[PDB]
Amino acid sequence: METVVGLTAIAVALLIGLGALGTAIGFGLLGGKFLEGAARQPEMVPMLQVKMFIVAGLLDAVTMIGVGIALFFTFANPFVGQI
Amino acid sequence: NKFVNTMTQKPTVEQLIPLHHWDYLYEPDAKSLLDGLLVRYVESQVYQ
Repeated sequence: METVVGLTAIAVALLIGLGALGTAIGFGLLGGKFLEGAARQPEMVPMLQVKMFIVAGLLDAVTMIGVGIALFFTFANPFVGQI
Repeated sequence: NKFVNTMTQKPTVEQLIPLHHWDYLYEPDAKSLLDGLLVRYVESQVYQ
């Protein structure tokens, strides 16, 4: 089974790497619109910061699934058992 | 002259040119808006 092992390292690198890439760009877009509103209407900041956290839960949802699967493949590799 | 009452006209001199929680949604540039509004303001005071 020498081909399966090591090749799963590429699978975890893609799972965490593509997740990190999307989450870093996504928060740049969401965060830029938060500061744009905050600098023009500082009175709305307490409400808009709460609205930002609602989006943050949806934005990272699939990234956190990918990170969980990558850790699972790193410490309890399911492919090795399939020979 | 200013209308103090129906029996009194008062001669006057009034300066024309030398004169907080939200912000406006400016479609054109704010300079163009302020420059245009100040002209309408002085014309309106001369007409009054």
